[PDB]
Amino acid sequence: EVKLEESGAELVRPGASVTLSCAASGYTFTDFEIHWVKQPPVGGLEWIGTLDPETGGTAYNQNFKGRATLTADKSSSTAYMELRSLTSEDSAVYYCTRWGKKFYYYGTSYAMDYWGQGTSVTVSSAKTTPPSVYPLAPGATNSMVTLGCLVKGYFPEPVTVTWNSGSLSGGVHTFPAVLQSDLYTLSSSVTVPSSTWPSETVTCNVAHPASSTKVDKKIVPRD
Amino acid sequence: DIQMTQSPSSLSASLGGKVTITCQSSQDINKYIGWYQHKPGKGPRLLIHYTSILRPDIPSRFSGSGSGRDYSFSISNLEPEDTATYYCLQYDDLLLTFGAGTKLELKRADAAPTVSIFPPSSEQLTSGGASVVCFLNNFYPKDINVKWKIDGSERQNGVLNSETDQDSKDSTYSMSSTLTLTKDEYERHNTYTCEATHKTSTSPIVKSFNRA
Ligand SMILES: [Cl-]
Repeated sequence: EVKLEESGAELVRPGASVTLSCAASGYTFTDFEIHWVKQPPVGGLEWIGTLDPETGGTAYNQNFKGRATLTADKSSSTAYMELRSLTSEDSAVYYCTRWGKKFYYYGTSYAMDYWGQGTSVTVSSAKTTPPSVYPLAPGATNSMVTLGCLVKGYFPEPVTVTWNSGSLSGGVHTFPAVLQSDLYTLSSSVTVPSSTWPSETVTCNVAHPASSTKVDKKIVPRD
Repeated sequence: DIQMTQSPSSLSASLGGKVTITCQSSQDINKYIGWYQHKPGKGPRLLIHYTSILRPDIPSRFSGSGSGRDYSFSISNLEPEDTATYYCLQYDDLLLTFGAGTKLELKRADAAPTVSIFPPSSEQLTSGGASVVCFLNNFYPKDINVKWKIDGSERQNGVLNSETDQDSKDSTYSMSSTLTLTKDEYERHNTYTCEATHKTSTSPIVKSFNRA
């Protein structure tokens, strides 16, 4: 029931701006402040600011005054954060989260009890590029075998990887993407019983929403 | 503005064991501190508010204490699902502040990497490229070094390495390493070797294949 639903990933050119949205449902919108929080690539959570959607009242950490602007639309139950005139220092994941507005002697119970799923913002002049997806199949036999997918040459993050559409979830390692010369590469491994492959079907499912790309790649033994 | 000093920055402890993290505020925060958990690849979660008050869906292993400027957070009877980064937050002001975070890892027995090497697919080759991939999976401890050899000779350029966060079931780490060449250059050589040094073996752990 209580939900905070954020907008999708944004690619922004240096010097340009973008506006993020967070749609609340499952509670009375105007009884809670909306706080925003930054999660930089390396290093820890930073509090950006608070908005009281009933009145338009705001407050910001100093470092974000001049950079972020918080508003809301009560009709749609939706909070917004405009991030203006960006650099790579502003590349990060941004969350909305709620805070109980009403004063109590021992403070609120609703202290960032629910969070949005995060919106990833990448500030760069590189171009959106779809991944190529290549199967990883062995070139020696044991009771377990390890297969893979190489997801190479894409921009920007993120991509989604699953195996047999969700069914193979055990023994999966999906490795963090590495950036080289404006293109990301990632890999994912799955381990299954050697009795089960290649006698049965194992497929990696890769999505890159920025490029509208969905691929299924069947892992077949090596020629 | 209230500053928060969270210590330590990193903690390593054994299964079943106990850890404590501290936070110190630049002025009295009157017990308005909360503690949050950030597990890898997920969003933050509230554990405790007003110094010691637990959510009811959080294990009783988690607790908190303190007053004035000095606070602590503790986990008893550590489980591998506790692996995460932890943050304090002060909210005794209009402007809130997070501490810098504490990354918690668990100790366990030494485990050798299970190593798999994969040649370039026909799909990649036909487009002109050739990547060779090595997975070094479910090892402990985290420190490992990987080198690529082509017909015996070391190649450092064109190598992309990626490490997982600690696994939240078996407390191991995994690593992927990808050597990217051209088709042209791949087809000039025969032997491709993934060579790993790890404390579990005196000499390297290797996997190779021959193109023909
Ligand atoms: Cl902060």
